[PDB]
Amino acid sequence: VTWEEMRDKMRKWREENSRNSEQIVEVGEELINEYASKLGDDIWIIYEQVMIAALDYGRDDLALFCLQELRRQFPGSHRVKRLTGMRFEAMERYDDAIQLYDRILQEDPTNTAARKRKIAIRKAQGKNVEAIRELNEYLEQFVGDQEAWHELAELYINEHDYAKAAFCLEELMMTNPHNHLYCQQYAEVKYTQGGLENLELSRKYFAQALKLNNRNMRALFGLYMSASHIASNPKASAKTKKDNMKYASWAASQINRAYQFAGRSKKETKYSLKAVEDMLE
Amino acid sequence: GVKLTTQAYCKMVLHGAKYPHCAVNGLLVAEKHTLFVDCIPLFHGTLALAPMLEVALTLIDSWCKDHSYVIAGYYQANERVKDASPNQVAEKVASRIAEGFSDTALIMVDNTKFTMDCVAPTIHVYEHHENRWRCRDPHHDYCEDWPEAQRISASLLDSRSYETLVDFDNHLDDIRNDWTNPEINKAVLHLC
Amino acid sequence: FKWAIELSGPGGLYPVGYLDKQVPDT
Repeated sequence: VTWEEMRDKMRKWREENSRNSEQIVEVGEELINEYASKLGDDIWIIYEQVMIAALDYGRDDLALFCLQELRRQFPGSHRVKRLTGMRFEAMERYDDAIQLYDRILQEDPTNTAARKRKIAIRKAQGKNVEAIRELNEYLEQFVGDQEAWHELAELYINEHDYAKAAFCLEELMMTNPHNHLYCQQYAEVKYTQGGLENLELSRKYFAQALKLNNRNMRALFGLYMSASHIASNPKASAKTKKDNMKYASWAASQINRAYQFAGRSKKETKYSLKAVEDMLE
Repeated sequence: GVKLTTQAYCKMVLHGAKYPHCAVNGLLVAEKHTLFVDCIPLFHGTLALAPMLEVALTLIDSWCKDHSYVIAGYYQANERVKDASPNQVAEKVASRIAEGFSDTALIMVDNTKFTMDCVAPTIHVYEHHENRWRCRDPHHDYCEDWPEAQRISASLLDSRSYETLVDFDNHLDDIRNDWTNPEINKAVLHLC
Repeated sequence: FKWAIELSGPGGLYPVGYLDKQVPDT
């Protein structure tokens, strides 16, 4: 347990956007208290996460410390300005945060952080419709922002306009063909959206996600259940009926195999057997 | 007439603490004034997706009927602090689960009252009558042993047991994580 | 299926790139 090890752990926990605020805030506090001078400016990015975790963790005592250090180091910085905006939003102080973001925008119009923070404020206030409208307007100038695209898709899913969410996930897959998570989420959204005309797309995209990653057993039994629903639908044609029955049988075989592997990996009561007891039904 | 065990409340607090930033949901199973003997969590964050909910409910029904329980309640904790009313997902899920047994009623973890010790009962129980869902009396007693629930929730949260808690979503990530989470059950037994 | 819950229903400017009408142009 050396400061390099926790530094690498924090770097990994930053590269993939985790939100285990307690662990990251504890590690960051240890780093900035014990090994603050053991390494150079690489802690400064840490000083971002550490405060955000604090706002997530509720421990506001060190949020002021980190903010004051960053401000005294970086006067008139748009990143630190957004960070102050988040500090203000931590206590639902929305008017001052909005004014600060407007000042940032009038100082620099190409900044994208201020728009995202202001729409985060709007969605925190519960005005979902105006938040969706603001995101739609913001994308009209910044088509291609994958993060905002996925956030808009998630908001549409929450508000249950599954057509727009499916469209946004389609264009997200356009952006990133090789991410199986997007394919799985789009298959789920399409399955939830409607019937056979969308069930076919859902099962095709579930198969695509399985091809892109064999371990996504979530999408595995998602494909299984989509095929089963297609089978149970009277409108399915005879050739479609036998095709989806074959797909369901293959998926069931894969599910029994996967749960047998789950069995050999652990050592306990055979709940996985109970699990395939469900498949036999 | 909705009654849930103290372990159900501690599981509620555990799942709320595991993913504080994401809205969560799940089911509560009971044997055939109904007493919710046990509970089970499922997913977090995005909750409007159907396929996971369907596969979940099917697995809950299989596991419960294999071991004589039946699913009899639905819980959902929303993301927003100032939000305490059910959404479409919660309403439809509660209506569908209530189709089997009329005694099934919805419960929602009011995150506004979520504290370290859980001074006041966070859960609010909603009943379906006249084809409408409406809350019960807040002044009613909800847990079977309120001081016991308070102390066990405080001990579990202070023991950092929420990180070890596993819901259905982690089972989906990897089956090696036990979705039946008997670990919190043995911790409850040891604490009691 | 005893758990076939439907989550669709009410659909509420329009998101950029969206076009509701199913056009057969090819």
